[PDB]
Amino acid sequence: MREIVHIQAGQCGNQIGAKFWEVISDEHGIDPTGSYHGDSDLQLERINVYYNEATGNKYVPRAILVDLEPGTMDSVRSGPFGQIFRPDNFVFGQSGAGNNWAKGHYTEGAELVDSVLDVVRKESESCDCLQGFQLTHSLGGGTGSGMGTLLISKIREEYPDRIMNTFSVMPSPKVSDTVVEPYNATLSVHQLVENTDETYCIDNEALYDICFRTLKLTTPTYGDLNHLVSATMSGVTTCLRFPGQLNADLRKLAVNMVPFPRLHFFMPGFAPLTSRGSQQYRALTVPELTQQMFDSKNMMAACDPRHGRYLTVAAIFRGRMSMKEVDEQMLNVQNKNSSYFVEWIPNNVKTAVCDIPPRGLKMSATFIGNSTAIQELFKRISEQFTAMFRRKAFLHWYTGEGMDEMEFTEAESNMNDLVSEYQQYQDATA
Amino acid sequence: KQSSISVAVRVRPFTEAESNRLVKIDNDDVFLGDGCLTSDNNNNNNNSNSNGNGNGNGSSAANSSGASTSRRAIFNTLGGLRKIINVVDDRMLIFDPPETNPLTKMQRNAFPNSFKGSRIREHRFVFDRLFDEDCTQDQVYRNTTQPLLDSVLDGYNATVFAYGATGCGKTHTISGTPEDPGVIFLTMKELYNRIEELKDTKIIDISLSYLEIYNETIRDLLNPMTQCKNLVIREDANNKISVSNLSRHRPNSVEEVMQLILEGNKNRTCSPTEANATSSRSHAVLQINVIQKDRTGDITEEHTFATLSIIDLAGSERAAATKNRGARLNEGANINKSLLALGNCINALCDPRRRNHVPYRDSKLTRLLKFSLGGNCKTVMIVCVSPSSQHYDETLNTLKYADRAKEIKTKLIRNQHN
Amino acid sequence: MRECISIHVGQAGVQIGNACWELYCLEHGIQPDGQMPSDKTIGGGDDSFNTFFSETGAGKHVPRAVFVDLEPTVIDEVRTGTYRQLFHPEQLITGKEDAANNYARGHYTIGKEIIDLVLDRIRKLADQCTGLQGFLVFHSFGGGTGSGFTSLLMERLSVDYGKKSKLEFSIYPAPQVSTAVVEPYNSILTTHTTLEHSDCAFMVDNEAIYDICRRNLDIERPTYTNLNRLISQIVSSITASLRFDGALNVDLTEFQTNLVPYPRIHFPLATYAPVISAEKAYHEQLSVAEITNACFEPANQMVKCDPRHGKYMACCLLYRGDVVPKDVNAAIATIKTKRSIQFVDWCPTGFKVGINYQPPTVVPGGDLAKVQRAVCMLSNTTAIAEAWARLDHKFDLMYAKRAFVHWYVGEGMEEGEFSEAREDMAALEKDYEEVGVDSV
Ligand SMILES: CC[C@H](C)[C@@H]([C@@H](CC(=O)N1CCC[C@H]1[C@H](OC)[C@@H](C)C(=O)N[C@@H](Cc1ccccc1)c1nccs1)OC)N(C)C(=O)[C@@H](NC(=O)[C@H](C(C)C)N(C)C)C(C)C
Ligand SMILES: Nc1nc2c(ncn2[C@@H]2O[C@H](COP(=O)(O)OP(=O)(O)OP(=O)(O)O)[C@@H](O)[C@H]2O)c(=O)[nH]1
Ligand SMILES: Nc1ncnc2c1ncn2[C@@H]1O[C@H](COP(=O)(O)OP(=O)(O)NP(=O)(O)O)[C@@H](O)[C@H]1O
Ligand SMILES: Nc1nc2c(ncn2[C@@H]2O[C@H](COP(=O)(O)OP(=O)(O)O)[C@@H](O)[C@H]2O)c(=O)[nH]1
Ligand SMILES: [Mg+2]
Repeated sequence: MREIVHIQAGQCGNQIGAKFWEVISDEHGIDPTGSYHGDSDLQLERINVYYNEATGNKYVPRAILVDLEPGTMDSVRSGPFGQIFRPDNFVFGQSGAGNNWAKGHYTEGAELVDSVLDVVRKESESCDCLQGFQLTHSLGGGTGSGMGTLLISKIREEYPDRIMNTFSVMPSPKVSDTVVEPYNATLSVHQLVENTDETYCIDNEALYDICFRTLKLTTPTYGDLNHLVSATMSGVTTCLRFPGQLNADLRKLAVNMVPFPRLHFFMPGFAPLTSRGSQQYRALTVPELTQQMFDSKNMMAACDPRHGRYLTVAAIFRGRMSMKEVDEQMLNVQNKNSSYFVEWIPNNVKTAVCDIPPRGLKMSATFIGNSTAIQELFKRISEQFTAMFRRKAFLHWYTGEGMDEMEFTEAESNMNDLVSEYQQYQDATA
Repeated sequence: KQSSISVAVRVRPFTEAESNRLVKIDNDDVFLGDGCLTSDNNNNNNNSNSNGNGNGNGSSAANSSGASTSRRAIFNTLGGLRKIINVVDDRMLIFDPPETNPLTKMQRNAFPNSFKGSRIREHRFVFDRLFDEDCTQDQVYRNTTQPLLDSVLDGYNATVFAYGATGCGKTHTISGTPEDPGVIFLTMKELYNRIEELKDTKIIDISLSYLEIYNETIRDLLNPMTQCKNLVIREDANNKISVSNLSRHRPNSVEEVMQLILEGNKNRTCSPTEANATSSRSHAVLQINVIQKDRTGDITEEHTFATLSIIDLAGSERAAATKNRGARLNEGANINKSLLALGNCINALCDPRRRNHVPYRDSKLTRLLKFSLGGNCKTVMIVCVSPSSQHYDETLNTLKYADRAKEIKTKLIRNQHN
Repeated sequence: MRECISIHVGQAGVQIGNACWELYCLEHGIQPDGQMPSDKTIGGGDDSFNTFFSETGAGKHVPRAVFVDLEPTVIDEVRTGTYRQLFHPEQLITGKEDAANNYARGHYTIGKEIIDLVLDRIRKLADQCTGLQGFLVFHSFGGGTGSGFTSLLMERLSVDYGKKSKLEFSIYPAPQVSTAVVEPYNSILTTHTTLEHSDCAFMVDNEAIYDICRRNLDIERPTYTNLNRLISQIVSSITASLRFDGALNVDLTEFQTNLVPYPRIHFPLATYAPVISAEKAYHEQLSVAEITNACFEPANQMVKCDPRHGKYMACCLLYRGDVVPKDVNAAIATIKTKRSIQFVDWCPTGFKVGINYQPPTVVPGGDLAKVQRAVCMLSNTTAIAEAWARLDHKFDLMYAKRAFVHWYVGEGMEEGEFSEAREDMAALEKDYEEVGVDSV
């Protein structure tokens, strides 16, 4: 009975939430109107990790919608699932806040962050424990990257004895072409290197490349780029809400995959690949699945793992399957690979198994593999931040709101240091 | 033009409460017991009660450590000088003194029982300068910072930081007391006197700055009411660490600056419960910026800048005592994380292979010390380590760190121009 | 008389404790619903088997133990298990967080929140023991609450109750079933805290248990139930020398005198060789001359080591079931002729022996055959030091880069603890190395 409160900010965060919450309600056998209907009694074992009891056997979600522009509220209030959230779950203003980061961070955020913090306090007053809050935002437009970062920087002070979870959707030039995006990402990223110790580096470049190259869709809609992120994060958070031997509370996730407080950037993956609808694929053998996981084609970060190395590759398997199937080839994969696992860590790989499978697909798997090849992400952003800052164009949109010019060089130096730190462990053997 | 960080150690004088325990036990053993022993005729070895009634008139009240040498009765602990520091001269010291008790003498060539304890620990530590228990403030000043301040007015920068665990007198060593001065007071008085001596040939001006790193935040003790949320560290594009919204007051008279320093030091949080009311529960950085202006009005204008940094570091508090955990434990744990960052930075820097990274971007203190370690300034350490056997592993860890950081390289070229 | 007290700290401790309490409750004819047939006549008193259990007004024999675990999940499972009425409703329910795979968290931060109630309940149990003998604690090196709450509770109870004999049953970790990578740090720190306050500690290697359950028993991927049962068998074998008072019943305490030369060198091994699968045990019955010779084979140990190359300090054989003294002397004389067995050069004192007349039992629905001629060993050696060296090797690979240290440091612990514990274990290894030197 270790509770979590899910605060979601920004339009993209709101839609990822409206998809993921429906996925969870489907797996645990709760449909809209809040009632229980499933095909096993393992579902009610750890329902309180995410959901919450209410009167009349109603299992209302426990989450807050942060959205300034009121369009998303009307989108979700009559969406697929968003018809059960309590009336006071929503917090909103009467403005859009635009792509100007400082507009949401400094002048507009101060008006409504008080209400958001008050509602978070109210939610924390009803339970008896709190593992650590979870966030779903993106390093993109102003509203999300401002309000989410402000909520992190405040609630970290208000509850310092917790581990912070943030789901970051790193934006690429392909999925959107607003040229103030590298500035916003490069500045918002180092406001999370300090205040949160557990973040997932979901990439848009890799998502688009996979949805264009493997899946033959040629007009990738945002209703089909969400159907990879939602599934991946459900696979990530399968452990918490079902009983299991492996990590059953964030602190465990951190302690198993945070070698240092600064290097907490992962690259989640996915063994099968599914489009929306009722489409299905052939049955998967476990050796084929484990071989397919390692290769770069399924990675949701643009970096190539073959270039660098790994640190912790904690993995999860779904559905019904004999346990001894998984431990045979895995160790061999650990052996044939000469040097693509770091040595000075002992016992890198770890594995678990769960019973209830995903919706429709009866065999799948996930893994939260931390890596030292992730630098190619940030080493790319520096090439889309140094070019604009050498001529220092577009500053007057941010400088004319309250922020100085020192902070941008602070962010650039921070990213360079993080890249160098990740690079140093590449050849720092035992 | 190469330089080298130098080191200097201070040993606390025994406090009264444990001084009594020292006097009760250690004296007889050193003089006419373990120190010299006696012929094959000594009718009593060590159970004699002529040491201030250390034993009852009968059987021993408690189990002895060995051969009735110590642990004569039930108390909180023996707390003798069985493992202490030895200050034999002013260029070398030995820790874990050999042949301190006869039990060690029988523990040689005999069965390898408690063997290899002190034999493996036969390590001689060769520092630059050492101090005794009996020195006063002027004695430490006369060789810790006088060449350093001779350097600072010429143009070079300089830095000194405290060290060591709790109870070793870092605040008294540096920040002084309301009666006994520190090191900053003497430096300020000498700076004023050198200003007067060098007046009418070169004008000099000084600026003061003072900050603390409580709870890994930032605060300025010269000016409260500035919320820590406003204060942050930032950085220019040329490796500068100028904090925002520093007060940066300027003095004009000795009384003004000392009164302001006292008023600022009043605000630091401290533990009020135990007799150690001097317990500094936060780091502190004082900076004195000195700027010269020549008066010849002709060629050879040596317009030069310089700065001097004094740092007080809150000690590392282990689980020994420190009740009402959570509160005291959190205030201790943040300091522990900062000290871990400092130690990791030192260990990374001293090597010849990991130098390409030298991680400074860490907890706040390791960032504010960026210029201090590997920049341009000269540095001299002042590490306070207690000698009592009660604080043994504290002494060993602190002194091991002191042996570390003795091999640092920092090119210095002054701030001269024109 | 000699009422011991059993403590189980951590999930592994609670699992092994539930298995062992099931086994003991079944062996002595005590029903899971409390009552038993013999007390219909005896009623109660100070018999041999009343040492663990107790009496009450209704005769419900309440077990002498308190279950300690910061996670309320397993405590609820035991409360919701099959033994609802046996344990009195005073299990230490923890409605708060847990160590969560961190020794520092369990020791300092959250451990002090409940230690007062733990001491209160242990005192309530102890005060009913007129002749309290000692404490048998169950913990794990690599765990969370197991690593630290035990290391605190032992000190608190030792200071409170003076010098009483304390026994700890350890589960040294293995990489096949490791739930973490910080297990070495917890192991070294809790051994540093534990070495100077534990009379004797028993190493139940999980790798050895798993390997033996794979080879002897034919199960390919044994879940934790099989390991729990097989370890509970060893615990019952060692503990069965207290509940009975038959002839030749050398007491459990009297072994300690012959096992621990000095108070730091008290890590002995433990072997067991009646294990045979349920469906394959027929068509053969074992003899003592073969059983006692089987226990010396390296394949049936419970800490991976090679005593053949090293040296033997002492030995102690404990038999069970039905063995006549005429055979054991011949068996000992036979095995003494083996050249590979070599004793230390200052103690040829030979193999102390003990016999208990009671047949071993297994739970219904288990997997082990009901072999009557069960034998157990307890023999120190210099080969066990190799195990510690393995852990030290890990510490050399995960401390040059300072990995994971901040998690422990941020709970309220200095950095100096780790080097101190490492030097302590290095001293242990060197002490084990030096005892094997010749007497010349
Ligand atoms: C590859 C880049 C983007 C994928 C692309 C998508 C965006 C999109 O699909 N979007 C942007 C909001 C709307 C969404 C879809 O538009 C088609 C809409 C119908 C929808 O369904 N929106 C829903 C998703 C949904 C689906 C089903 C049910 C419920 C909801 C959302 N609600 C909230 C957030 S998204 O447009 C095809 N974008 C940004 C573009 O700007 C266009 N491409 C370009 O500009 C290219 C670059 C960017 C390649 N240029 C270089 C020339 C595009 C018109 C060809
Ligand atoms: N031999 C054996 N070992 C076990 C068993 N259950 C758990 N373990 C060991 O316990 C370790 C996991 O940590 P635990 O000792 O259980 O710690 P905990 O009791 O769960 O307490 P927390 O770590 O705070 O949750 C694993 O490395 C296992 O080796 C068991 O049934 N048999
Ligand atoms: N060299 C010294 N001469 C005289 N008194 C000393 C000396 N060193 C320490 N003391 C005394 O020892 C006590 C402890 O000093 P204190 O200032 O608390 O050390 P500290 O390390 O600065 N405090 P803390 O922040 O907890 O580490 C005070 O009463 C000092 O006066
Ligand atoms: N992967 C993914 N990214 C998205 C989606 N919607 C928006 N984004 C990203 O988020 C950014 C838009 O920020 P947004 O939250 O809309 O700002 P707001 O309009 O002020 O609330 C864009 O740059 C996109 O890269 C989505 O559905 N999926
Ligand atoms: Mg546990």
